[PDB]
Amino acid sequence: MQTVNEMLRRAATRAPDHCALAVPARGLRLTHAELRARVEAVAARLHADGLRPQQRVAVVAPNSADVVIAILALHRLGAVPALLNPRLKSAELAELIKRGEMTAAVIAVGRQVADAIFQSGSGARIIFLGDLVRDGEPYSYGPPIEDPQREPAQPAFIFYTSGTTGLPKAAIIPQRAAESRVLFMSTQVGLRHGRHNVVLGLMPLYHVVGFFAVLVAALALDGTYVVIEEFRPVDALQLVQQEQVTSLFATPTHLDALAAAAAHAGSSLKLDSLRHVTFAGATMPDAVLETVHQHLPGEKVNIYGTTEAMNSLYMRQPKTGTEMAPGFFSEVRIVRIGGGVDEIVANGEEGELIVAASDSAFVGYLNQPEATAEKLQDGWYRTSDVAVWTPEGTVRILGRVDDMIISGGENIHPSEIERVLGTAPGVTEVVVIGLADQWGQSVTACVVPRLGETLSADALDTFCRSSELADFKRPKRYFILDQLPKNALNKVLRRQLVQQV
Ligand SMILES: Nc1ncnc2c1ncn2[C@@H]1O[C@H](COP(=O)(O)OC(=O)c2ccc(Cl)cc2)[C@@H](O)[C@H]1O
Repeated sequence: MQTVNEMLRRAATRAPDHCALAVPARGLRLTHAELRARVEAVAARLHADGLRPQQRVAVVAPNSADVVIAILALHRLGAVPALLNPRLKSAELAELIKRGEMTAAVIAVGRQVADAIFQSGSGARIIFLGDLVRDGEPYSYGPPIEDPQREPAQPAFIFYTSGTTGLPKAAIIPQRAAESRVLFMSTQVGLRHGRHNVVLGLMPLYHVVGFFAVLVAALALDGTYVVIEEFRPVDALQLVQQEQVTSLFATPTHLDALAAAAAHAGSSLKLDSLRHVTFAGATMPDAVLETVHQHLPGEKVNIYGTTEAMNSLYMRQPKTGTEMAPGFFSEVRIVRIGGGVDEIVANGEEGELIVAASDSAFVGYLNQPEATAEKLQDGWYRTSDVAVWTPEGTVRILGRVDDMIISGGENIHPSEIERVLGTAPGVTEVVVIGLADQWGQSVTACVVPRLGETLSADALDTFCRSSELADFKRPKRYFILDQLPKNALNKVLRRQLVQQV
């Protein structure tokens, strides 16, 4: 295997004086050799203060060069970094760190978090990021330390992933997973080894794409990672131009923003250097996709992936955001909902997408053996997504099993109806739910008007009748709301909505 550490180490022997980290706004640049020096120095410092291999360290910070240095230093030492979304409420962060039995916590968020950690009773030692490394410059004492022995199945990193109503679960990523979590960027997306690589770090580092597929890949291929501390669509495009960015990996929401800024900019922004525009994470509307093809350069690639197994499907120059096919490393099937991994459907029938659990796969959720046994079954990872094989030999993603509505013997996927209701005049936001009906469930739309506008059930039903929706799919009730209840990561508390209505 090559661990994260070993991929970056080899890269540094190959391209020591090439730029590894660029932070344009701050005028900071570090070569592969310089980044290595600082990784080693922060590692030694942590080891002198008593941090040891296989111990877990929570990391809670926005993207920055300093956090890259810190995360890589923890790994270099042998400790297991547990990367956490900084938008999580203090209390949820304090509880996850606690449940994880973590030796320490590296944070670059408020005093309020720091309190909440201390005030929770977990033994985790609080480390402020700017106390470890500041603007690429470490506070250094001790140097240097032993490169610890790493084993294929051994835990390497922990990433968090939301469940059928949280808290987020701690997915344990083993040492052997790193290589294939990088190399799909080459086999599926077509990135290749070389100092030509300038990768815009738009994805957050607490997400497996932000870290393996963007940061680690950028470096492991002897390229440059461009740090983005806060997403700004025009600024980001200026960086593409200034830095000669070759690839960018973003969410449907980033790309919608970028496509529009690019449309407005025209030939004012030179985007020639950009060869790869990759997206994953959500199912992108057709309208967003179309503007992507229209106003952004480079090859477009849709990537289906999970925290648990990384990349399982993809599509080059996609026409819809729903249809993708397995690539290298991957093996997939669609099986009856709630059935065995060998219960294959008559393709064209709907079932659960499951993918083989091989080298890229997590080894389990930390301290949740029951959730693990639901997800990892007989060599397979179960995605909890509903899918169908198209007559074209592709996998159409339909929606979450958990979101699926069962109304009079039929699967009804809210995402499909939300897609249609989204295009109705005056609708700013819509979530579609099943309300308990003693037939099984009744399809219900919850709709928010655009600022100052009015909506009506009559008008929205008419609109649905004029749509391509199958009759049985049209909502039976509408609720016009001024807000949908959401968590701190702004996703709909669908169960709590059901309650609210
Ligand atoms: N291109 C895509 N289209 C539709 N759904 C997609 C998608 N990529 C991921 N998803 C779904 O979003 C969920 C978001 O889960 P998360 O745990 O937030 O992580 C990801 O998005 C993700 C995407 C790609 C890779 Cl290689 C690794 C991780 C995921 O579990 C899938 O069920």
